[PDB]
Amino acid sequence: MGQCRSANAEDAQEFSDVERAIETLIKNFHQYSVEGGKETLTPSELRDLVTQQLPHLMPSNCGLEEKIANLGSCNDSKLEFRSFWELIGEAAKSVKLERPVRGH
Amino acid sequence: MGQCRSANAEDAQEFSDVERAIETLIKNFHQYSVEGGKETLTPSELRDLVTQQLPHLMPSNCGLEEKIANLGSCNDSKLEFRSFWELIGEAAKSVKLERPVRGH
Repeated sequence: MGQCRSANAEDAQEFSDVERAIETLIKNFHQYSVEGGKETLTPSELRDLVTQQLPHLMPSNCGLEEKIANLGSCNDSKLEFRSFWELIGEAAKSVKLERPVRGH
Repeated sequence: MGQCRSANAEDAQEFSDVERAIETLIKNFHQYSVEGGKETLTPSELRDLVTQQLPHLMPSNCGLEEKIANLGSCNDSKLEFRSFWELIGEAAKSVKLERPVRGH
């Protein structure tokens, strides 16, 4: 892409374990939002990032179009960076610290 | 029952670099929920992890108490793992990648 790249905040590592972890997820929207124009994602690059990033959560064994069907109800604002984060709020129901008798 | 600490994916190396990072951030809830019974949270362990582990994300010179004031509207449910994840949504309203088009 282009003739230049940025370097500020592009590794984010002066921070604590949790305080770099949240940036490590947010980075992964910014790296993939290239045809959603950095303002948003778009469904066809949502489909492409999921098959690379989520092998333990959501492999190509189902149609990733089910994830598009959950967030695609916006029409004026479209898939802003919170629409990436709300699928991590779905991931954290299936991936969190492996506890004896996991909850309730 | 007991004071054991043991778990799994405690080193995490097979996952994608975002997929390890959801675990590595959410670990910090199951670490600090010490009065919270591993499934809920309380304002003192909230104050304590925000001063030690969000030293860039919410400084003492703003008052830590503002991040208790965010969760302070909900009481009938008690606190939840959800109530911590609801706060990280506001961490991402402060923290993004340092390129143009962060939002509006």
